[PDB]
Amino acid sequence: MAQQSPYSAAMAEQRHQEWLRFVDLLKNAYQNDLHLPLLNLMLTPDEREALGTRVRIVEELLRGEMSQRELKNELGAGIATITRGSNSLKAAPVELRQWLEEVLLKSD
Amino acid sequence: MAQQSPYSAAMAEQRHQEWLRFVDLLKNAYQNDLHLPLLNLMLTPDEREALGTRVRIVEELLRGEMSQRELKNELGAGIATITRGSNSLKAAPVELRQWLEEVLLKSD
Repeated sequence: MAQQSPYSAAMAEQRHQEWLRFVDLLKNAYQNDLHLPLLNLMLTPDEREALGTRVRIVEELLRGEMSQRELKNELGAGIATITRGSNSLKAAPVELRQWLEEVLLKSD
Repeated sequence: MAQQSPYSAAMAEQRHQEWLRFVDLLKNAYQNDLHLPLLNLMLTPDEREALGTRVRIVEELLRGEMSQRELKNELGAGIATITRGSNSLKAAPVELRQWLEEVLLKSD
C-alpha cells in the first residue's frame, strides 16, 4: 500500500530515524573528541566550505548590515540563497534566533 | 600577494577557521538542545537525508556483508559513491574506525 499512496509518514519516520541516528552519532562524537575526524568522514571539502560560509550568511542576516551587492560578491549569496536562508530563519524557533544572536553578534 | 600565486595557504587557514567556527557552534548547540533546529537551518532536507543515509553507507562498509548491487538498490550508492566511501575510511584515523566499529556494529 504505502508506496502506491501519494504520501507515507512511515517513510518520513524511517528517514527521520536514519537522520537522528546520524545526530546521536555526532552528539556522542563531541562527547568523545572524535567530532572533527567524524565530520571529515561525513562532509566533503566543498560541503565543509559551504557550511563555513553558511555561518557567515546567517551571521549577516542577523546583523542586517550588508547590501545585495556585498552578499553577492563578498559571501557569494545571490538573491536565491538569501531567499532560502531568510525563509529558513523564518521557519526556525524564536529560541534559535535569540541564541544565535547571543553567540554571533556578541563577538563584535 | 597570495592571490596571484599558485597556492594560497592563507585562504586555506581562513576557510579552516571559518569552518572550525561551525564546529564550536554545534558543540554548544547539543549542550542547549538547539542542535535539531540549528541543523535544520544549516542544511537542506536533501543534505539531512544524505547524512542519514551516509551513516548506513559507513555501517555497511564497516560490517562488510553487502554486495555492490545490494548497496545500489537499498542505499542508492554507486561504484563512485562506495569508492569515495572506501577512500574516506582508509584515511580516517584508527581511533575513529575502532569507535565506528563500536557505535554502528554494537547495536545488532
